[PDB]
Amino acid sequence: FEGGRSTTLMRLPKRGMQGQVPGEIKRPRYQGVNLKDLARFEGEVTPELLVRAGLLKKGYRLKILGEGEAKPLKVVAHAFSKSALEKLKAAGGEPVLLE
Amino acid sequence: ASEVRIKLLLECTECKRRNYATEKNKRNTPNKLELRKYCPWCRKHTVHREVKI
Amino acid sequence: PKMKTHKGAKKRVKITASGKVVAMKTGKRHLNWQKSGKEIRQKGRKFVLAKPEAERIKLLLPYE
RNA sequence: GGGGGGAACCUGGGGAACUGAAACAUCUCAGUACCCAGAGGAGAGGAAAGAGAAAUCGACUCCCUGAGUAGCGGCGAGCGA
RNA sequence: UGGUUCGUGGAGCCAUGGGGGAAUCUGGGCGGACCACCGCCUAAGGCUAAGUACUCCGGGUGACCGAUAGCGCACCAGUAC
RNA sequence: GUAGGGAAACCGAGUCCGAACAGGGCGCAGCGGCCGCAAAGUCCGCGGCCGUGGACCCGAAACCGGGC
RNA sequence: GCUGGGGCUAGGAGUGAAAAGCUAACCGAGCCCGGAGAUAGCUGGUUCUCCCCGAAAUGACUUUAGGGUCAGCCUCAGGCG
RNA sequence: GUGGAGCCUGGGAGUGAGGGCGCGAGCGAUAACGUCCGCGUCCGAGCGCGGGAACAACCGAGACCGCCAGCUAAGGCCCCC
RNA sequence: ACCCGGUGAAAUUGAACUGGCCGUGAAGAUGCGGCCUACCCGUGGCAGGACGAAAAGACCCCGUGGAGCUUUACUGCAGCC
RNA sequence: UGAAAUACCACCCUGGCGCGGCUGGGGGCCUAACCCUCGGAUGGGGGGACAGCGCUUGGCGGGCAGUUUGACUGGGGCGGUCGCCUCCUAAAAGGUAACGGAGGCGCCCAAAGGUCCCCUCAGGCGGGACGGAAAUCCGCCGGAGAGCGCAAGGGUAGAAGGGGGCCUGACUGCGAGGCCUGCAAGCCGAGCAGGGGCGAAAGCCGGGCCUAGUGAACCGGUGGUCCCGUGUGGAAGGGCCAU
Ligand SMILES: *C(=O)[C@H](CCSC)NC=O
Ligand SMILES: [Mg+2]
Ligand SMILES: [Mg+2]
Ligand SMILES: [Mg+2]
Ligand SMILES: [Mg+2]
Ligand SMILES: [Mg+2]
Ligand SMILES: [Mg+2]
Ligand SMILES: [Mg+2]
Ligand SMILES: [Mg+2]
Ligand SMILES: [Mg+2]
Ligand SMILES: [Mg+2]
Ligand SMILES: [Mg+2]
Ligand SMILES: [Mg+2]
Ligand SMILES: [Mg+2]
Ligand SMILES: [Mg+2]
Ligand SMILES: [Mg+2]
Ligand SMILES: [Mg+2]
Ligand SMILES: [Mg+2]
Ligand SMILES: [Mg+2]
Ligand SMILES: [Mg+2]
Ligand SMILES: [Mg+2]
Ligand SMILES: [Mg+2]
Ligand SMILES: [Mg+2]
Ligand SMILES: [Mg+2]
Ligand SMILES: [Mg+2]
Ligand SMILES: [Mg+2]
Ligand SMILES: [Mg+2]
Ligand SMILES: [Mg+2]
Ligand SMILES: [Mg+2]
Ligand SMILES: [Mg+2]
Ligand SMILES: [Mg+2]
Ligand SMILES: [Mg+2]
Ligand SMILES: [Mg+2]
Ligand SMILES: [Mg+2]
Ligand SMILES: [Mg+2]
Ligand SMILES: [Mg+2]
Ligand SMILES: [Mg+2]
Ligand SMILES: [Mg+2]
Ligand SMILES: [Mg+2]
Ligand SMILES: [Mg+2]
Ligand SMILES: [Mg+2]
Ligand SMILES: [Mg+2]
Ligand SMILES: [Mg+2]
Ligand SMILES: [Mg+2]
Ligand SMILES: [Mg+2]
Ligand SMILES: [Mg+2]
Ligand SMILES: [Mg+2]
Ligand SMILES: [Mg+2]
Ligand SMILES: [Mg+2]
Ligand SMILES: [Mg+2]
Ligand SMILES: [Mg+2]
Ligand SMILES: [Mg+2]
Ligand SMILES: [Mg+2]
Ligand SMILES: [Mg+2]
Ligand SMILES: [Mg+2]
Ligand SMILES: [Mg+2]
Ligand SMILES: [Mg+2]
Ligand SMILES: [Mg+2]
Ligand SMILES: [Mg+2]
Ligand SMILES: [Mg+2]
Ligand SMILES: [Mg+2]
Ligand SMILES: [Mg+2]
Ligand SMILES: [Mg+2]
Ligand SMILES: [Mg+2]
Ligand SMILES: [Mg+2]
Ligand SMILES: [Mg+2]
Ligand SMILES: [Mg+2]
Ligand SMILES: [Mg+2]
Ligand SMILES: [Mg+2]
Ligand SMILES: [Mg+2]
Ligand SMILES: [Mg+2]
Ligand SMILES: [Mg+2]
Ligand SMILES: [Mg+2]
Ligand SMILES: [Mg+2]
Ligand SMILES: [Mg+2]
Ligand SMILES: [Mg+2]
Ligand SMILES: [Mg+2]
Ligand SMILES: [Mg+2]
Ligand SMILES: [Mg+2]
Ligand SMILES: [Mg+2]
Ligand SMILES: [Mg+2]
Ligand SMILES: [Mg+2]
Ligand SMILES: [Mg+2]
Ligand SMILES: [Mg+2]
Ligand SMILES: [Mg+2]
Ligand SMILES: [Mg+2]
Ligand SMILES: [Mg+2]
Ligand SMILES: [Mg+2]
Ligand SMILES: [Mg+2]
Ligand SMILES: [Mg+2]
Ligand SMILES: [Mg+2]
Ligand SMILES: [Mg+2]
Ligand SMILES: [Mg+2]
Ligand SMILES: [Mg+2]
Ligand SMILES: [Mg+2]
Ligand SMILES: [Mg+2]
Ligand SMILES: [Mg+2]
Ligand SMILES: [Mg+2]
Ligand SMILES: [Mg+2]
Ligand SMILES: [Mg+2]
Ligand SMILES: [Mg+2]
Ligand SMILES: [Mg+2]
Ligand SMILES: [Mg+2]
Ligand SMILES: [Mg+2]
Ligand SMILES: [Mg+2]
Ligand SMILES: [Mg+2]
Ligand SMILES: [Mg+2]
Ligand SMILES: [Mg+2]
Ligand SMILES: [Mg+2]
Ligand SMILES: [Mg+2]
Ligand SMILES: [Mg+2]
Ligand SMILES: [Mg+2]
Ligand SMILES: [Mg+2]
Ligand SMILES: [Mg+2]
Ligand SMILES: [Mg+2]
Ligand SMILES: [Mg+2]
Ligand SMILES: [Mg+2]
Ligand SMILES: [Mg+2]
Ligand SMILES: [Mg+2]
Ligand SMILES: [Mg+2]
Ligand SMILES: [Mg+2]
Ligand SMILES: [Mg+2]
Ligand SMILES: [Mg+2]
Ligand SMILES: [Mg+2]
Ligand SMILES: [Mg+2]
Ligand SMILES: [Mg+2]
Ligand SMILES: [Mg+2]
Ligand SMILES: [Mg+2]
Ligand SMILES: [Mg+2]
Ligand SMILES: [Mg+2]
Ligand SMILES: [Mg+2]
Ligand SMILES: [Mg+2]
Ligand SMILES: [Mg+2]
Ligand SMILES: [Mg+2]
Ligand SMILES: [Mg+2]
Ligand SMILES: [Mg+2]
Ligand SMILES: [Mg+2]
Ligand SMILES: [Mg+2]
Ligand SMILES: [Mg+2]
Ligand SMILES: [Mg+2]
Ligand SMILES: [Mg+2]
Ligand SMILES: [Mg+2]
Ligand SMILES: [Mg+2]
Ligand SMILES: [Mg+2]
Ligand SMILES: [Mg+2]
Ligand SMILES: [Mg+2]
Ligand SMILES: [Mg+2]
Ligand SMILES: [Mg+2]
Ligand SMILES: [Mg+2]
Ligand SMILES: [Mg+2]
Ligand SMILES: [Mg+2]
Ligand SMILES: [Mg+2]
Ligand SMILES: [Mg+2]
Ligand SMILES: [Mg+2]
Ligand SMILES: [Mg+2]
Ligand SMILES: [Mg+2]
Ligand SMILES: [Mg+2]
Ligand SMILES: [Mg+2]
Ligand SMILES: [Mg+2]
Ligand SMILES: [Mg+2]
Ligand SMILES: [Mg+2]
Ligand SMILES: [Mg+2]
Ligand SMILES: [Mg+2]
Ligand SMILES: [Mg+2]
Ligand SMILES: [Mg+2]
Ligand SMILES: [Mg+2]
Ligand SMILES: [Mg+2]
Ligand SMILES: [Mg+2]
Ligand SMILES: [Mg+2]
Ligand SMILES: [Mg+2]
Ligand SMILES: [Mg+2]
Ligand SMILES: [Mg+2]
Ligand SMILES: [Mg+2]
Ligand SMILES: [Mg+2]
Ligand SMILES: [Mg+2]
Ligand SMILES: [Mg+2]
Ligand SMILES: [Mg+2]
Ligand SMILES: [Mg+2]
Ligand SMILES: [Mg+2]
Ligand SMILES: [Mg+2]
Ligand SMILES: [Mg+2]
Ligand SMILES: [Mg+2]
Ligand SMILES: [Mg+2]
Ligand SMILES: [Mg+2]
Ligand SMILES: [Mg+2]
Ligand SMILES: [Mg+2]
Ligand SMILES: [Mg+2]
Ligand SMILES: [Mg+2]
Ligand SMILES: [Mg+2]
Ligand SMILES: [Mg+2]
Ligand SMILES: [Mg+2]
Ligand SMILES: [Mg+2]
Ligand SMILES: [Mg+2]
Ligand SMILES: [Mg+2]
Ligand SMILES: [Mg+2]
Ligand SMILES: [Mg+2]
Ligand SMILES: [Mg+2]
Ligand SMILES: [Mg+2]
Ligand SMILES: [Mg+2]
Ligand SMILES: [Mg+2]
Ligand SMILES: [Mg+2]
Ligand SMILES: [Mg+2]
Ligand SMILES: [Mg+2]
Ligand SMILES: [Mg+2]
Ligand SMILES: [Mg+2]
Ligand SMILES: [Mg+2]
Ligand SMILES: [Mg+2]
Ligand SMILES: [Mg+2]
Ligand SMILES: [Mg+2]
Ligand SMILES: [Mg+2]
Ligand SMILES: [Mg+2]
Ligand SMILES: [Mg+2]
Ligand SMILES: [Mg+2]
Ligand SMILES: [Mg+2]
Ligand SMILES: [Mg+2]
Ligand SMILES: [Mg+2]
Ligand SMILES: [Mg+2]
Ligand SMILES: [Mg+2]
Ligand SMILES: [Mg+2]
Ligand SMILES: [Mg+2]
Ligand SMILES: [Mg+2]
Ligand SMILES: [Mg+2]
Ligand SMILES: [Mg+2]
Ligand SMILES: [Mg+2]
Ligand SMILES: [Mg+2]
Ligand SMILES: [Mg+2]
Ligand SMILES: [Mg+2]
Ligand SMILES: [Mg+2]
Ligand SMILES: [Mg+2]
Ligand SMILES: [Mg+2]
Ligand SMILES: [Mg+2]
Ligand SMILES: [Mg+2]
Ligand SMILES: [Mg+2]
Ligand SMILES: [Mg+2]
Ligand SMILES: [Mg+2]
Ligand SMILES: [Mg+2]
Ligand SMILES: [Mg+2]
Ligand SMILES: [Mg+2]
Ligand SMILES: [Mg+2]
Ligand SMILES: [Mg+2]
Ligand SMILES: [Mg+2]
Ligand SMILES: [Mg+2]
Ligand SMILES: [Mg+2]
Ligand SMILES: [Mg+2]
Ligand SMILES: [Mg+2]
Ligand SMILES: [Mg+2]
Ligand SMILES: [Mg+2]
Ligand SMILES: [Mg+2]
Ligand SMILES: [Mg+2]
Ligand SMILES: [Mg+2]
Ligand SMILES: [Mg+2]
Ligand SMILES: [Mg+2]
Ligand SMILES: [Mg+2]
Ligand SMILES: [Mg+2]
Ligand SMILES: [Mg+2]
Ligand SMILES: [Mg+2]
Ligand SMILES: [Mg+2]
Ligand SMILES: [Mg+2]
Ligand SMILES: [Mg+2]
Ligand SMILES: [Mg+2]
Ligand SMILES: [Mg+2]
Ligand SMILES: [Mg+2]
Ligand SMILES: [Mg+2]
Ligand SMILES: [Mg+2]
Ligand SMILES: [Mg+2]
Ligand SMILES: [Mg+2]
Ligand SMILES: [Mg+2]
Ligand SMILES: [Mg+2]
Ligand SMILES: [Mg+2]
Ligand SMILES: [Mg+2]
Ligand SMILES: [Mg+2]
Ligand SMILES: [Mg+2]
Ligand SMILES: [Mg+2]
Ligand SMILES: [Mg+2]
Ligand SMILES: [Mg+2]
Ligand SMILES: [Mg+2]
Ligand SMILES: [Mg+2]
Ligand SMILES: [Mg+2]
Ligand SMILES: [Mg+2]
Ligand SMILES: [Mg+2]
Ligand SMILES: [Mg+2]
Ligand SMILES: [Zn+2]
Repeated sequence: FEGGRSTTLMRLPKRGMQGQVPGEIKRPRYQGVNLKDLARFEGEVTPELLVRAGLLKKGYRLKILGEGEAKPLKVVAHAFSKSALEKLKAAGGEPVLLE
Repeated sequence: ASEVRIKLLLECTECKRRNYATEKNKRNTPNKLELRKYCPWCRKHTVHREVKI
Repeated sequence: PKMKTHKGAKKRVKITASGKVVAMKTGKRHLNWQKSGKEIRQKGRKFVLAKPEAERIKLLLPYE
């Protein structure tokens, strides 16, 4: 409240899709985990394992991002960034896209 | 702006998109305005013609 | 009970990663025919709310 | 066999206003207060003409969470799965 | 018109005061206007423990009160007035 | 909490605007000898203040419901 | 005309040879209990001690003007130097 | 120039009725213990202390406590004193 | 009414050891200054003062307070077409 | 002789009726619903498919209901005022009040915009048919007292004034850095890219000598975009850009 005048907030304009009934469109969601967050794993990383380890959150598909250095692992992810694909490939890694 | 000095749009005569808003005095300038203006869609200078706002 | 998110702010405003508040520039909703391209163009960007108004808004968005 | 009673609780039939929106009418308060009918040791609900996206689940009730999310809103105050 | 988060909104769904008014599975309802496709379910009869609520009543226990406190009442109080 | 940017599709240490390899907005980043401390962050306690409730206490004139 | 006894009409309602009169000793809307701790940007009031610092009564906007929001001015913690 | 100076981040405010005086203007009547701004001051919050007979804001002066010690300030030094 | 025997209230009330003048003071002083005047305590009387008592001014203004009333204010509702 | 040859056939335009269909209106009568009535009631009389009543349409509607009915203000009312620009007050930086002293704005310009080229005023005196204080012409003087759309102020001919040619930068995408400032706004802006205008070129051009000519957000319209699209493809509806 601002003493009766139009407030700072109500004078800014709205922007963007706000949605409408019946609500949120159900669509697949992706969380990104970086190569740096994978160095603690030996062998084969999967969405199961990362969800356990407190990295990936439940109800999210797994996308590998490129911050960090790639370790020669068999990584099974729903999606990969371009940098994550180059780094992992050029390091003895096995990218396994899936659905 | 007024009743004799009206607001108007310039429509690119090639891709039919309105790129500019401007004004004229339709008593002094009854003819539709024709002005070469740069069209961002055609990415070239193009003839633009007055359409109604 | 728990705080409710002010939906007017949620629909106008974003809290950036470092905790600034960004909004759209006011003044290009209408009456634009005689505004230069510079005015239209610059009013099409986001800006950063002054600090006193940003703190008040962020309090209205407790679960962002 | 019914009638009438029972502190609260319950279901159904009706159903305000102050107040809040720093005025006010939509909105809020609230299907709350209260009136009435009925029930019982509980009452309601209940065995999909369901959910809703999972090629999935599998009556209903109740707690936690989902979530102040989705949305609803003089897109205001607020309301809210 | 009501119910739902849904205030007419693209407004479906559930309910129904008024008008019109079917079919019996190759029948019908739903998946948020509508249409196709693909699926889910079987309306217009009824019943159904438990887990849930409450505290007139009994008991147990308090980093509850201790006669201006604690129930309005420790006492012949819903009394005297 | 560990990723952000974008209305979004989406991309991602970037991203958005853009025709751009332009420019800009918003983002991105340990001390001492591998042991040790420390630190994101998060949990609980304590304290200040804020939001919702009567919300520091007492006070209207009034409005509404059901009765007398 | 006055008067006893027996009756009927009441709260946005009665009754009124009309005064907004009267409706149980205050009626421009009775009383009681309830919503209820209504709301009161107003007035009042706010309880032990010591120590350090220490304001303002301006600006902008405000159905604002004895009320607010931000800035100014006070204080505390951490940092800089 | 090391000061209860300054700058940065953050927690907590209060204030948003001022008033007197000096100087500078406006309004007023070269009126008001008038009114409205500007610079400054004091009272406000120093209604603690000395002087001005008495007396917030004029002169002197910023009260941590004690002393039956000394110097000064304004102002005083015939008596009240 | 007064005096004696019997019985014996009240509003009000910061405390009081409660004079006049001329000044001063928030602008009308028993309470400050200066001067004047004044032995202690009552009883019957009078009302000039204690800005005497009573009643949180009815006038007046202010509150985005209330209520009654009006209309070609707004928006509804009964009713009527 | 036709713009249009004539017979018959045909599809049709403007009409006119005859039949058939669905429709909708009025009028007359009937009785049996419904309503009223009748000492007699499965009946008689009257009204009559109207009226009443149900759902729905629009209308009149202080009879009643909820409310609104601004602020500033040398008390309130009445009057005046309310945003923006210019000058003064304003105490030679900026800022600075009163219901202090004076004015103006709510537009306008398709050139009154860009660039290149060229030109220089007002006024005074003298000369000149109609012709005047002032029309147009000539000479001399004349630094700006003219002009710059409109208030005022600043500025200005070493042009911002007057004339002409070609033009549309009255750009698209950005924007270092600042002015101002409580916020939000407002203002100035070099430079880079795209594609242009003018110029031989240097260069200039993102409207106008400058400061008034204005309105946050919500709600909705239109043109694009093709971003979302409630099982899926579409669509409905949104988003974004422009207005
Ligand atoms: C003026 O006469 C006033 C009237 C009071 S009652 C109308 N008197 C005192 O205020
Ligand atoms: Mg306003
Ligand atoms: Mg959303
Ligand atoms: Mg334009
Ligand atoms: Mg024009
Ligand atoms: Mg584009
Ligand atoms: Mg036109
Ligand atoms: Mg709640
Ligand atoms: Mg909103
Ligand atoms: Mg946003
Ligand atoms: Mg727009
Ligand atoms: Mg316009
Ligand atoms: Mg312009
Ligand atoms: Mg422009
Ligand atoms: Mg601009
Ligand atoms: Mg753009
Ligand atoms: Mg917060
Ligand atoms: Mg918060
Ligand atoms: Mg959350
Ligand atoms: Mg009974
Ligand atoms: Mg019973
Ligand atoms: Mg109940
Ligand atoms: Mg019910
Ligand atoms: Mg009920
Ligand atoms: Mg009712
Ligand atoms: Mg209400
Ligand atoms: Mg109300
Ligand atoms: Mg409330
Ligand atoms: Mg209110
Ligand atoms: Mg209020
Ligand atoms: Mg009100
Ligand atoms: Mg209300
Ligand atoms: Mg409501
Ligand atoms: Mg309530
Ligand atoms: Mg409700
Ligand atoms: Mg049980
Ligand atoms: Mg049961
Ligand atoms: Mg069955
Ligand atoms: Mg279920
Ligand atoms: Mg199955
Ligand atoms: Mg089954
Ligand atoms: Mg969650
Ligand atoms: Mg609400
Ligand atoms: Mg809601
Ligand atoms: Mg609702
Ligand atoms: Mg509700
Ligand atoms: Mg529900
Ligand atoms: Mg509905
Ligand atoms: Mg509902
Ligand atoms: Mg509804
Ligand atoms: Mg609906
Ligand atoms: Mg359907
Ligand atoms: Mg149905
Ligand atoms: Mg029905
Ligand atoms: Mg079937
Ligand atoms: Mg079928
Ligand atoms: Mg159905
Ligand atoms: Mg379904
Ligand atoms: Mg569907
Ligand atoms: Mg189903
Ligand atoms: Mg079944
Ligand atoms: Mg059923
Ligand atoms: Mg049962
Ligand atoms: Mg049960
Ligand atoms: Mg309990
Ligand atoms: Mg017990
Ligand atoms: Mg016991
Ligand atoms: Mg005890
Ligand atoms: Mg006792
Ligand atoms: Mg007791
Ligand atoms: Mg005792
Ligand atoms: Mg006690
Ligand atoms: Mg008891
Ligand atoms: Mg008691
Ligand atoms: Mg007892
Ligand atoms: Mg007794
Ligand atoms: Mg986002
Ligand atoms: Mg793009
Ligand atoms: Mg870039
Ligand atoms: Mg970048
Ligand atoms: Mg950067
Ligand atoms: Mg910690
Ligand atoms: Mg706080
Ligand atoms: Mg409460
Ligand atoms: Mg209270
Ligand atoms: Mg509190
Ligand atoms: Mg009311
Ligand atoms: Mg009322
Ligand atoms: Mg009643
Ligand atoms: Mg009675
Ligand atoms: Mg009688
Ligand atoms: Mg009689
Ligand atoms: Mg009698
Ligand atoms: Mg009687
Ligand atoms: Mg009667
Ligand atoms: Mg009666
Ligand atoms: Mg009443
Ligand atoms: Mg009543
Ligand atoms: Mg009446
Ligand atoms: Mg009489
Ligand atoms: Mg009584
Ligand atoms: Mg009584
Ligand atoms: Mg009486
Ligand atoms: Mg009376
Ligand atoms: Mg009276
Ligand atoms: Mg009343
Ligand atoms: Mg009433
Ligand atoms: Mg009353
Ligand atoms: Mg009475
Ligand atoms: Mg009584
Ligand atoms: Mg009661
Ligand atoms: Mg009750
Ligand atoms: Mg209540
Ligand atoms: Mg309360
Ligand atoms: Mg109260
Ligand atoms: Mg009120
Ligand atoms: Mg108040
Ligand atoms: Mg009090
Ligand atoms: Mg007090
Ligand atoms: Mg200190
Ligand atoms: Mg100090
Ligand atoms: Mg003031
Ligand atoms: Mg100040
Ligand atoms: Mg002020
Ligand atoms: Mg006011
Ligand atoms: Mg006032
Ligand atoms: Mg006022
Ligand atoms: Mg006061
Ligand atoms: Mg006030
Ligand atoms: Mg403040
Ligand atoms: Mg400071
Ligand atoms: Mg601070
Ligand atoms: Mg420090
Ligand atoms: Mg220091
Ligand atoms: Mg200091
Ligand atoms: Mg300091
Ligand atoms: Mg300081
Ligand atoms: Mg600071
Ligand atoms: Mg700070
Ligand atoms: Mg504090
Ligand atoms: Mg505190
Ligand atoms: Mg204050
Ligand atoms: Mg104020
Ligand atoms: Mg002052
Ligand atoms: Mg001062
Ligand atoms: Mg003043
Ligand atoms: Mg003064
Ligand atoms: Mg004085
Ligand atoms: Mg003076
Ligand atoms: Mg002097
Ligand atoms: Mg002046
Ligand atoms: Mg004189
Ligand atoms: Mg004065
Ligand atoms: Mg004076
Ligand atoms: Mg004076
Ligand atoms: Mg002063
Ligand atoms: Mg004070
Ligand atoms: Mg002093
Ligand atoms: Mg003093
Ligand atoms: Mg003093
Ligand atoms: Mg004082
Ligand atoms: Mg004194
Ligand atoms: Mg003294
Ligand atoms: Mg003194
Ligand atoms: Mg003295
Ligand atoms: Mg003196
Ligand atoms: Mg003095
Ligand atoms: Mg002094
Ligand atoms: Mg001196
Ligand atoms: Mg000291
Ligand atoms: Mg000292
Ligand atoms: Mg000496
Ligand atoms: Mg001396
Ligand atoms: Mg002397
Ligand atoms: Mg002497
Ligand atoms: Mg003496
Ligand atoms: Mg003496
Ligand atoms: Mg002596
Ligand atoms: Mg005697
Ligand atoms: Mg005696
Ligand atoms: Mg006696
Ligand atoms: Mg007494
Ligand atoms: Mg005393
Ligand atoms: Mg004494
Ligand atoms: Mg004496
Ligand atoms: Mg005495
Ligand atoms: Mg005496
Ligand atoms: Mg005086
Ligand atoms: Mg005196
Ligand atoms: Mg005396
Ligand atoms: Mg004394
Ligand atoms: Mg004295
Ligand atoms: Mg004395
Ligand atoms: Mg004396
Ligand atoms: Mg004396
Ligand atoms: Mg004397
Ligand atoms: Mg006597
Ligand atoms: Mg006497
Ligand atoms: Mg006497
Ligand atoms: Mg007397
Ligand atoms: Mg007497
Ligand atoms: Mg007297
Ligand atoms: Mg008095
Ligand atoms: Mg008197
Ligand atoms: Mg008195
Ligand atoms: Mg008194
Ligand atoms: Mg009172
Ligand atoms: Mg009073
Ligand atoms: Mg009174
Ligand atoms: Mg009166
Ligand atoms: Mg009055
Ligand atoms: Mg007054
Ligand atoms: Mg009043
Ligand atoms: Mg007010
Ligand atoms: Mg009022
Ligand atoms: Mg009323
Ligand atoms: Mg009333
Ligand atoms: Mg009604
Ligand atoms: Mg007939
Ligand atoms: Mg007939
Ligand atoms: Mg017949
Ligand atoms: Mg018949
Ligand atoms: Mg007949
Ligand atoms: Mg008959
Ligand atoms: Mg008959
Ligand atoms: Mg008949
Ligand atoms: Mg009919
Ligand atoms: Mg109809
Ligand atoms: Mg109607
Ligand atoms: Mg009316
Ligand atoms: Mg009325
Ligand atoms: Mg009527
Ligand atoms: Mg009435
Ligand atoms: Mg109004
Ligand atoms: Mg109003
Ligand atoms: Mg006023
Ligand atoms: Mg005033
Ligand atoms: Mg006046
Ligand atoms: Mg004045
Ligand atoms: Mg006066
Ligand atoms: Mg006055
Ligand atoms: Mg007037
Ligand atoms: Mg204003
Ligand atoms: Mg304006
Ligand atoms: Mg100046
Ligand atoms: Mg000046
Ligand atoms: Mg400045
Ligand atoms: Mg002032
Ligand atoms: Mg002037
Ligand atoms: Mg203007
Ligand atoms: Mg042109
Ligand atoms: Mg000449
Ligand atoms: Mg001549
Ligand atoms: Mg001549
Ligand atoms: Mg000039
Ligand atoms: Mg002119
Ligand atoms: Mg003019
Ligand atoms: Mg030309
Ligand atoms: Mg030219
Ligand atoms: Mg050309
Ligand atoms: Mg162009
Ligand atoms: Mg900048
Ligand atoms: Mg700014
Ligand atoms: Mg401007
Ligand atoms: Mg270029
Ligand atoms: Mg070029
Ligand atoms: Mg060229
Ligand atoms: Mg060139
Ligand atoms: Mg440029
Ligand atoms: Mg230009
Ligand atoms: Mg020009
Ligand atoms: Mg707007
Ligand atoms: Mg709105
Ligand atoms: Mg919109
Ligand atoms: Mg479109
Ligand atoms: Mg698509
Ligand atoms: Mg779909
Ligand atoms: Mg298809
Ligand atoms: Mg698709
Ligand atoms: Mg759209
Ligand atoms: Mg679209
Ligand atoms: Zn084009």
